[PDB]
Amino acid sequence: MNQNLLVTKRDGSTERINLDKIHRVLDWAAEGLHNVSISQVELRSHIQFYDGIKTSDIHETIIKAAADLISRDAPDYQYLAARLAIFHLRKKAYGQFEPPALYDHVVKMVEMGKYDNHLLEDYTEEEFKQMDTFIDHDRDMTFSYAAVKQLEGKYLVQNRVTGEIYESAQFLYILVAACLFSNYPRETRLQYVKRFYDAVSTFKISLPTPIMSGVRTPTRQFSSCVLIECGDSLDSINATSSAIVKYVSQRAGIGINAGRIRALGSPIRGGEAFHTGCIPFYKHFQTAVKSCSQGGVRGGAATLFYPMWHLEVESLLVLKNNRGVEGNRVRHMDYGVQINKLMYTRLLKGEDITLFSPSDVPGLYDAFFADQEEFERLYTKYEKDDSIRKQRVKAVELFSLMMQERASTGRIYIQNVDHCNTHSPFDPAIAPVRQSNLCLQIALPTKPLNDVNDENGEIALCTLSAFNLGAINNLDELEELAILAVRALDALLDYQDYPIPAAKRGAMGRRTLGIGVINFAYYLAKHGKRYSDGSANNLTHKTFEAIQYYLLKASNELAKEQGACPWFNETTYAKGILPIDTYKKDLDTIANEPLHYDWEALRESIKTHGLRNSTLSALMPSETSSQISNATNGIEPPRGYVSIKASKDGILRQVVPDYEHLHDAYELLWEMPGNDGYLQLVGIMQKFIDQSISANTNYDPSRFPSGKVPMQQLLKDLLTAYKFGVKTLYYQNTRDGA
Amino acid sequence: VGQIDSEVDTDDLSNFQL
Amino acid sequence: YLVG
Repeated sequence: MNQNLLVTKRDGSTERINLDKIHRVLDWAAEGLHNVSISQVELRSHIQFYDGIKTSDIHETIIKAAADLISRDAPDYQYLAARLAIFHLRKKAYGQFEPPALYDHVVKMVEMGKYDNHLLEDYTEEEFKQMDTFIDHDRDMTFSYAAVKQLEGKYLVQNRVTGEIYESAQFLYILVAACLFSNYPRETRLQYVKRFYDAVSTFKISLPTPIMSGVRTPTRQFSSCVLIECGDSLDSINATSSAIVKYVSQRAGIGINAGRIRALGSPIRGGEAFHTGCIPFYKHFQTAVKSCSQGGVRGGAATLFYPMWHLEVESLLVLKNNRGVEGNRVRHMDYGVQINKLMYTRLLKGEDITLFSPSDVPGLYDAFFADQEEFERLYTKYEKDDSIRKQRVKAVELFSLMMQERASTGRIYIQNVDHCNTHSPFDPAIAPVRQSNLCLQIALPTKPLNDVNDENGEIALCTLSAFNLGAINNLDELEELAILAVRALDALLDYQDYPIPAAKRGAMGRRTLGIGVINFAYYLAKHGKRYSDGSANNLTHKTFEAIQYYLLKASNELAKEQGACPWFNETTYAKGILPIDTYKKDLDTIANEPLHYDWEALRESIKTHGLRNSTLSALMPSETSSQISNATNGIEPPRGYVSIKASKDGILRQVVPDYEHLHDAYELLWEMPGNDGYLQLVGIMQKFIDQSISANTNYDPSRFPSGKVPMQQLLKDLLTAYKFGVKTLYYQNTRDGA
Repeated sequence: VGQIDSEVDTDDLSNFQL
Repeated sequence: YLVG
């Protein structure tokens, strides 16, 4: 009759229950939300309370309870859960809800070895006092549950043994800002810190996981993905392999070009035994890729590229097909088949495609990426020469084979190599694009290594970021954001460490960035457009012209200030060539939107002061980043309105943004009748994008007679992609509700 | 995953413009 | 500017 329920605290143990403290906290969290029942939450959680339960479990339970009510029809549960979680996480890090003063926090963290000591060297206590005035810890309340789960899961500084969380999102943002602009002149340094801080805490700019989890800590390893090109020599094979090992030990995604390795049967190049062909080496790269992963299979990913006409093409095309002899399969690596105009024309005219080992056709591989005229001339020339080892295949059989394997595994990608070079920032004769990265968005110059420390090699890197199309009000907010996006990334280039000499060379030489968007889908829904009808073509053209124009303007502004990238002379930009001058002509037939920007002024400003960065845009996919800002991923339409993630903490649900008002406005992935709509939008985006876009093809068997996708439809889509100048083609998804 | 019908028509393709 |  004093039947209490004793809560136990962090070794302060016993104490009576406080159901009113709890209600206040809930009540607080609910402030401003619609359709959430605090009683409902209390009911679900109080029933699992037991006599000596620790306070931490009360919080977990009330958090879970709130999160288990998230739904399409009560979407504010995400915020109620989020806020409870944020609250708990404050107490878990700081002992109170009120974050310590920035200076104090940073000092404490430097002594504990969690933050880089240079933070205190670079900024004065007065400077930290001021940054603290920029910080707004109430922005922690804008995250959705899924976001808090990601922050807590892989962004906030923590102890991964003990489980202790040491920081709050706002210190992350403020310090990422500080580190990235730490070398700025005292005159502008803190203005920049604040501007960026704002941008990233209000989700205008998104940043890669390695960056958000690390900049501010003592590491200097921030790579997401690297591109290595293998030469036809054991030395290069060795070096390529070494480089992969170093890079997967730092969690980097690998894009390997192994197209030049000579085919099986070719002559021994004085000691180098390539009698055995590519496969054996491919296997060797796969083991290198997986050298620092879990069983010898879990973690570590890579995509390997080779020309369609390589002599072992048919054996390469089925490397991930599970039904086959173990020695003739390299299953845990995706492939990128490289095609150009002539190959497709052979398909269209029902003619043959000649296979050839690169070793035997002098100048053919080079021409393949850099000059299509020349490629044609050497190709026909070598077809006729009977001295040259070769094989014929009917183009139809080859294309179907590749499309078949693309279809079943979903991981046989395409790269249109002519598009990559005729419509690129680089001069094909000096710095051609001959491969992509893991997720087929990056397109940059690479040179083969002769030894792991070869200083004349070149490895390209992923330097990324993104604009949230859902958090900007008008496209002119992109000028400010381009500034901050480009300036922070450019700083990062100098900040971080390079494991391999050839990777520093490419970064310092061309300072290449890949900035893209996220939240595209939601953006299209607020403007009442759709993917499949062609209704968003001019909007897309208006939006990607604004993204490209401002990125170039900010990079140009930056070159004026600090100088163009050392190798700016190898870009087409240097010769006064713009993305609007080399885009694929057929786009003119699917969008009339007129350029709204002074491209001619900028063309001259570029020719005269050059660019800080040789490439600025690239549209990547993005699950994590997107989730933190509650946004639809990169440019892809959502599968459905509520997406589900698994966890140790239960089921995490996240409702698409503003489902309340836009449910009928969204066009979910399987609602699109086919791919034409979307491929048109990717082509329009490709007009302005420096590198490439990770574009997917999607088929639903329900929509076809007998549930089988015709090879006709598959090829027609492939050609639709090539006709609107799509550079690459990534995943292919099959199914009708996920 | 992907179940396809491998029948292809070159005549149909023929007329396409790259 | 442009390097030199």
